[PDB]
Amino acid sequence: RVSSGRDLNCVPEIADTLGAVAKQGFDFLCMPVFHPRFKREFIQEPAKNRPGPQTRSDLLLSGRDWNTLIVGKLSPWIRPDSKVEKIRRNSEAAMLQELNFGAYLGLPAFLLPLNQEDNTNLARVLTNHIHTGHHSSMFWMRVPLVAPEDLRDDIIENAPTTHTEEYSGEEKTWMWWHNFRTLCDYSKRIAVALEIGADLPSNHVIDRWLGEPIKAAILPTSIFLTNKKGFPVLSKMHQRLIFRLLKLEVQFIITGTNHHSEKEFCSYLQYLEYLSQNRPPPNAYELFAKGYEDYLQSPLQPLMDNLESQTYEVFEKDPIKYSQYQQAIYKCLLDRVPEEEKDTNVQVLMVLGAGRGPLVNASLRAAKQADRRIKLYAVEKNPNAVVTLENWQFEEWGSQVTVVSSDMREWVAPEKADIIVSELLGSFADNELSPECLDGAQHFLKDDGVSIPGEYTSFLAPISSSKLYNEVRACREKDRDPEAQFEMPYVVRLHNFHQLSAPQPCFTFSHPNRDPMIDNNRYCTLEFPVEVNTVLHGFAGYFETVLYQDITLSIRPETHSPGMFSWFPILFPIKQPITVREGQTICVRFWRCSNSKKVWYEWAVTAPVCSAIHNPTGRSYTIGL
Amino acid sequence: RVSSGRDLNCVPEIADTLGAVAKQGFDFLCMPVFHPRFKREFIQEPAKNRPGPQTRSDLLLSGRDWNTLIVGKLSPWIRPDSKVEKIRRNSEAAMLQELNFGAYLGLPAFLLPLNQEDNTNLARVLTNHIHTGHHSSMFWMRVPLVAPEDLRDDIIENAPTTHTEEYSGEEKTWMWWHNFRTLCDYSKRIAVALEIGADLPSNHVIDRWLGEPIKAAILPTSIFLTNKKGFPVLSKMHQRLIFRLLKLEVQFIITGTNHHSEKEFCSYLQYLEYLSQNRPPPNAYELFAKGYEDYLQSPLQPLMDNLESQTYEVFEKDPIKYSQYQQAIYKCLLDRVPEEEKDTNVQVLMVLGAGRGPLVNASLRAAKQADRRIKLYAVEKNPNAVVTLENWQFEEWGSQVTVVSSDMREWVAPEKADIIVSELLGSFADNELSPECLDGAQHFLKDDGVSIPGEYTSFLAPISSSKLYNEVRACREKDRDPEAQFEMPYVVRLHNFHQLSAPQPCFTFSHPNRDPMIDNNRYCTLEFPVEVNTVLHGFAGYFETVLYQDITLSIRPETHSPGMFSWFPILFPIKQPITVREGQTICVRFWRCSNSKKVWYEWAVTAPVCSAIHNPTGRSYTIGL
Amino acid sequence: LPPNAPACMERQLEAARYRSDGALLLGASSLSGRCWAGSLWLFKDPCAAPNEGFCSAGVQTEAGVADLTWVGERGILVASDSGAVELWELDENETLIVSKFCKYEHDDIVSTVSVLSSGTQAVSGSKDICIKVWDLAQQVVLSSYRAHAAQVTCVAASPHKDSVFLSCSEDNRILLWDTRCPKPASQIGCSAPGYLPTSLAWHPQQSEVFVFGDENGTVSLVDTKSTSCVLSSAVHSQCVTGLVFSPHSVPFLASLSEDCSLAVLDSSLSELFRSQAHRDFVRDATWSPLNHSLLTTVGWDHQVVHHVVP
Amino acid sequence: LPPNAPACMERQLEAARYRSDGALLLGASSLSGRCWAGSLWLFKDPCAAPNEGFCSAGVQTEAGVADLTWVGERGILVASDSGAVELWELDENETLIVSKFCKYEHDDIVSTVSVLSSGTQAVSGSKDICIKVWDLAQQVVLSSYRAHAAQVTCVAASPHKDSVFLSCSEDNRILLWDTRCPKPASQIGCSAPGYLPTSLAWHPQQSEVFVFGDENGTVSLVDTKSTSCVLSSAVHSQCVTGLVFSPHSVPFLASLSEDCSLAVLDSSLSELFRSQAHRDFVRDATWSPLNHSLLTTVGWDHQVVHHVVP
Ligand SMILES: CSC[C@H]1O[C@@H](n2cnc3c(N)ncnc32)[C@H](O)[C@@H]1O
Ligand SMILES: CSC[C@H]1O[C@@H](n2cnc3c(N)ncnc32)[C@H](O)[C@@H]1O
Repeated sequence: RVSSGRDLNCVPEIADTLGAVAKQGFDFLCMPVFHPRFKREFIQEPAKNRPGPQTRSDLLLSGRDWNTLIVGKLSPWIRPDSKVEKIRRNSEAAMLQELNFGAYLGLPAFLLPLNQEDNTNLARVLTNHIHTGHHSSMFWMRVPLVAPEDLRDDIIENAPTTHTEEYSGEEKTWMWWHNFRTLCDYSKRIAVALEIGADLPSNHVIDRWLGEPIKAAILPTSIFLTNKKGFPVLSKMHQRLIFRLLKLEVQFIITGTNHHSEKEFCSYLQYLEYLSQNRPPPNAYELFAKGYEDYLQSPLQPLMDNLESQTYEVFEKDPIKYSQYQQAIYKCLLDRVPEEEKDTNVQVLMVLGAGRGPLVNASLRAAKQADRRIKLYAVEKNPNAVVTLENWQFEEWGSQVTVVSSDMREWVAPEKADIIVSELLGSFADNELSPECLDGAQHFLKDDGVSIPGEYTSFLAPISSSKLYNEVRACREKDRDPEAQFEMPYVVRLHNFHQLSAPQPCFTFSHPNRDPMIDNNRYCTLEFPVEVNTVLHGFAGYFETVLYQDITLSIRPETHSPGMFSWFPILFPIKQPITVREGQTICVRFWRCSNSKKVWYEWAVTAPVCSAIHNPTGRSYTIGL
Repeated sequence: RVSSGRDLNCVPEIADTLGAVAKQGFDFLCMPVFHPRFKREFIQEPAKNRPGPQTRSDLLLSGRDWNTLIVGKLSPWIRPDSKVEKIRRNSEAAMLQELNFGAYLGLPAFLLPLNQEDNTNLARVLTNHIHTGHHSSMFWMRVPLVAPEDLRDDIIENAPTTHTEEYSGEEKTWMWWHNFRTLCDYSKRIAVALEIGADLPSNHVIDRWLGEPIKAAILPTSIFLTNKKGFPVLSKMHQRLIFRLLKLEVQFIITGTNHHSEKEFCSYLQYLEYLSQNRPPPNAYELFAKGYEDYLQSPLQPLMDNLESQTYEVFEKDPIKYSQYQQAIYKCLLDRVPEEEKDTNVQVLMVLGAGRGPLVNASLRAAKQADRRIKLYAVEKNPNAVVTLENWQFEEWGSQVTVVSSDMREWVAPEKADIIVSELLGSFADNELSPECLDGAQHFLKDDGVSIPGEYTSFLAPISSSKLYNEVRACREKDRDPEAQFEMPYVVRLHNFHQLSAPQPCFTFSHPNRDPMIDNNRYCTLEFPVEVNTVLHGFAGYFETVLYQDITLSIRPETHSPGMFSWFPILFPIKQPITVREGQTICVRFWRCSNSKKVWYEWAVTAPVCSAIHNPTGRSYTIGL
Repeated sequence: LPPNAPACMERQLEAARYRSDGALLLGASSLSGRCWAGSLWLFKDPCAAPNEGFCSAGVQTEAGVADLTWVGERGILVASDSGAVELWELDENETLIVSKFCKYEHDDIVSTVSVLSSGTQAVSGSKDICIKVWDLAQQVVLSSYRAHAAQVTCVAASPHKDSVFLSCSEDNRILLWDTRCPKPASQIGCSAPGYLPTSLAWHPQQSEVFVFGDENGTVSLVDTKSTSCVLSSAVHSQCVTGLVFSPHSVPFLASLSEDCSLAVLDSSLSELFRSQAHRDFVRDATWSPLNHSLLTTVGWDHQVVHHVVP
Repeated sequence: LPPNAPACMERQLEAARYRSDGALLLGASSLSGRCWAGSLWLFKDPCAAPNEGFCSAGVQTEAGVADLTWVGERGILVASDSGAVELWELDENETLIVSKFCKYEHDDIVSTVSVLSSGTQAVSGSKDICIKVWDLAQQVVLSSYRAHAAQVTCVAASPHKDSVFLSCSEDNRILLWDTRCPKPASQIGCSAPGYLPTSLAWHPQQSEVFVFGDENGTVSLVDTKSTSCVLSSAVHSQCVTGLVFSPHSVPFLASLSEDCSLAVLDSSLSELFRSQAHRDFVRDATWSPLNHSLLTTVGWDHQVVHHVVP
């Protein structure tokens, strides 16, 4: 349900305070590790020689408490970007001191403010702390949605607040964050503590933060309304944002004094729990996609590789998809055998890549449903899966099904097919080489034969996600090109991201392929109009396929087939993030390239700036033929 | 003098043609490897099955001729970015074919046009050829200063030429180049063949190309004027550009027919030779800097490391610098010993880092010149150099000079100094740790003592050079961070570059250093106004020092000391090039950082975009204490 | 030691305020060690302070004391680390100090308090960026102003005008307030935007002149009438924490800095006196009502120093 | 074989032009192998061609022949790979072919030549992007125009107006020229900017109508009067290399493509005839003066084909 902490800038006794906040139901406490007013001098006598202790003892809590219940806070006097040199130097020394203490204590996290535009020296000092011992602990940069200068009451007679709307200006707080994290070179240890105010800004301002590494949301007691019974509550717009933030599973932090003093402070927390339990629940997909959010996976290559038993089991675990296949064959059978010829006719149906036989069973259910007669071939190159097939056929199918242990491109079939059925499609449709496989099989399809599927189309969309950019970047391996991570696709349940433009079709294939000369190579140019300021990090891929006539399957969000939880989209990274201004077009170029040995994708962004061509000659990523 | 080739698009006999151009004095020939009109079909029968040969035989020249005298040319029908798919495919196949033939032949270079804005697919195909066997051979991208659309006669009644000046537009040809080389990921094999027209554009347009990898300049016979005797000649503005291009040592290519048909074609070449021999000659520095142009070197660390004999020899090879030192001491001696006290007085002069004794000898020449009396200490931690010193002192100096084999920070001196003299300065002044060394020595300087030098200041300037960006990038090593190349300074005779802004002071040190509490750490923010469109690749560093009063040394170009050829500037790279639009400010931030063990620089660009902080905690680069 | 008086005064001396009769009000915080709280002390013999046993009255506050002010002769208004402004009242016998009210209205540390000329109202400033106006008798907030865009460093009520007070913030604003204006705040100061303003003191007689100290140790004299920056001196090597006018007809001005020094300046901002007595931060100054040439400083070195000014 | 006539005709047949009497002019290039040159051939018996021994006259050119045109009945104007336009003259006995002039004025391959209606002037087009106008009798360039911004594909003189000619370029421009205008060129064509224009032919009788072929195999009929794109047909699977009108009162139009096919179209652009005879690129077409139903094609397959059109 909800993980939540209490923010305090006053801790008389660490013992009683921690106990109090536990009693109130808080999972953890954000507090200073040095007294916020206890300014320290490091250079000038005599204050430099101030007798210690400089703070309270580690001995006052268990190591386990320090490790789990305490988030430290930078003292508010610490100003590393001060224009006053002596303040800058004392702040550099104090910041290192407080960070070193948090690391001494084994704190899981530490809060640092981004409360102005220039945090260069603060970033330089934090980067130094990070590059001093490899440690796990998080740095939560406390940034507001709305800068305090843009929140101030219009009560200065000779300094009126600007009522002129400034699109870019209202987004200034995101740029504070972006510049800081860029200077600190996207450290995985540096995340956002997003501070929410009584006045939410424009949606565009909230959307800015979509793909950012938000670990915490800070709710001041101030922003809370009062119900008729005087309980704290939130505006519907505030509530909508909480629902958005619950999907990102952030920790909520309550800051400020009890302004609902008719009642206890658990009242604020009780409200959040109330919103959590009363969120619209997640669909089957969302229960399927449970631990997979932003988890990068290698795309399966069921041609080059032999899939494991449990891989086929997951393919089979989505019955709806096979009901679709059953329906396509059912329809195709009725279109091909008139009711007058039902008992004379018997169509040769060939499953090309039969795995453990779900399409074989769907083909059989389809024939009994159509009340029409079929002979079956089950073709499968994975001899491990042929074992499953041959046990099924001996025990159940009988001689109606001829299991063929062969590559469909090599197989010399005893007779031509009326219908070939296949599930040779990846998350980017042709990325398992369905085109090359079915091309090699089509010589044994009758001149009027049907391929199910008859067609498939890949779709791309530009996406922003600093989170996934960092996940990819983290996939550097020894003994290879240090940037190969970025020149390969990943299957991933894209979660913490922003889709910058509607998906556009990329590559399309049709079966049978009538072309007298056939080329499965492709070159596509796409233009994505972008209506927001953002950073491009990569391209989401999806697919649609026409099984038969109106019966389709899709993972494209606008046309998504129901129940097809089986099946996350693909991600094409780029090496360098690209800034996109509102109103600009992202131009991406994709190639499908081939040898006798290998098929691969190459891609480049040509607008609003050029990237390098990614994966030239399959140097980082190929698909085996 | 001049390396020059002949460009031809007509070669009836390769034998006679090559012989002809040799007789005319050309070093090499640019020609097609397939007949420029011989369009080839790869997909459609029957033209696909055209009987061969597809071109003329390798047997028609020696391997040596192919290797040295022949630059190949892409056939002009080859249009990989054609909007017509069949033309795109045949062009992809033909381009690979012609490139593969040039590689078959061992051609040293191959010409490809950039004659329009979209060369995406052409770049994709060239990148593929480059990623197919590691080969040395160059690709010369033929780009004009002025696009042919902007050169066309104003002779279309209903399509008038725009007489409205467009700053960015007139630079469109550089962007063609930039986008191509970005897509091909700065391959070192890809360079510019710059084509010059009868009408030169604005200087700004020429300046665009300053730091670019120009290997060849193409002069059409068209652009040549005629002298009274009817010889071909060039405008002064054309001539100025040739003088500019001679400094970059490009190969000149003559294209087009003889338009001075009263005379032979060697007349064009004879003109270039005439300009070469009649260029203003290079200063001593330029004769010194001869083979060092854009040669990246490790900055010397004479504290952490013991310099070799020949390193000291090069330091000594510039007498002017020591005459300056002699002058500073001479002056300081007269300011300190009144003519009345000349014979009573005797000043203790200590050379701190005496190397092989040039400052010892300068100190002695200074005392005889001033007719004043000095006792000398020669302090040197390099025991190899102490050998040179102790032979000098035994054989020549005698007991006036006490050689001390010690670190000046550790040495317990028998008496306090009137004057300490040192040459502890690198190309970025404090980069050899003169500050820390002289700080450690100052306890043995009299309360009124003089340090020569008394002051030094480092200067930075933003620079563009795609050439040096590629040199740095090429310095990846195994067993270290794959981007450490970019997080360290290089000493280099910067040659093929553009300085984007006037140098600004960075860090300054003074000796003696009176500060009651001393900090040699620094944080500096610099703002460089930029008046051109460009790409930032790094920062040039220089220094000035005040030896004494008005006597200085400088490698800063505006204040450069005469004869100080001894001494190239420094380069601070950045990992990612940064686009700068005319009128934008480059903001760079530099830190001088320290431990007890190490001193280092960290740096970041904060405008017009943020970089990563470079060299955080000296992870890539440190200077030993 | 008195009944209800702590055995031990916290080390960090925050405030020193003489009453009209010459009795000394002391505020102290515990800014390190296990327990981070504060204390209020009354010394009818000022020379005994800081020694706890020789105190007229003393009490323990839940949290540290950021700022203090006398409310008339028996009242003590407190800026707490807790976000509370608390009202403490002296005893009839003045033998103990009792909490009148403690209101948690500020979302962060209360940094600064001032009593307005009425004596029935006070202004609080906080790190939460808000400035609040207090009805002392009804113990409530009349107004809460988010004028500033960073933590409020100082609030100083006008001597004689109950609607007027200065504020300064790390947003680099000095605000002149009049609660009678529908837009109550007005941005005032030097020609040049300069170093952050740290300390404020109205001229006692001249109702439209004040002085401010900056984070760079500069002290400045300001005429609202000119809205011009009259006079500035570089008095300190560090931040000016406090500025206190003498009770003299032509007042002397006490300047206290984190440079651990006290300076006393003429009305031309020239320096008469300098004391290096403290060996830590100098937190407050109060001139004796009885002898106007006597000035008491307190510091985080726990020293109560009595200066004789020339 | 005749005196001065080569033993062997180069494989790549570039041009076929019937004279008024029915004699056949042949241009050929060597586009592969050791020697990259060309040849000019006269066949008074057209059915003997391409066989060299049965030729009326033949000569060797220094370089390949990109384009050709009859100049009256004894003159041959040549577009050379060398950047030269050369004038070749038939013998009195017409037994040999002799160079009248060879001028190296073009900086790259001369791609295209046309004789203007006067017969004393011609227009050249080149890959160097320039279009030149030639005084044939004084053998000089009257004018040189850089109108285009890419290689010039075709130049075609008006039938009856000595100042008027079309040009087309890979800059996607069709230019209508009149040397009597101070700005001589005018940009003409379809509503839609479309596929690069490759081939041009004026209507023989209608002095303000022409047709153009594109790189996508579309043939288009254009009225300068409408400046509108009247009619277009998809005639070829590849580039339209050439367009030739029949001598008929209502002319038929011969269409030749890199698709190695010939098509013959009515004036409505509908297709009457189609020949797959060639097994390489179809380079030219000339209708017989003698039998207007006879049409000779040449190809890079070295085939001289004689078609009977329905
Ligand atoms: C059910 S997932 C797709 C199935 O097709 C099989 N497959 C993929 N390519 C071929 C091929 N060319 N010939 C036969 N089976 C194939 C795979 O082994 C997998 O079981
Ligand atoms: C002549 S180049 C500078 C000289 O100073 C010497 N040097 C550098 N640092 C020190 C030091 N701390 N003590 C003594 N010699 C030094 C070096 O070995 C070198 O010969």
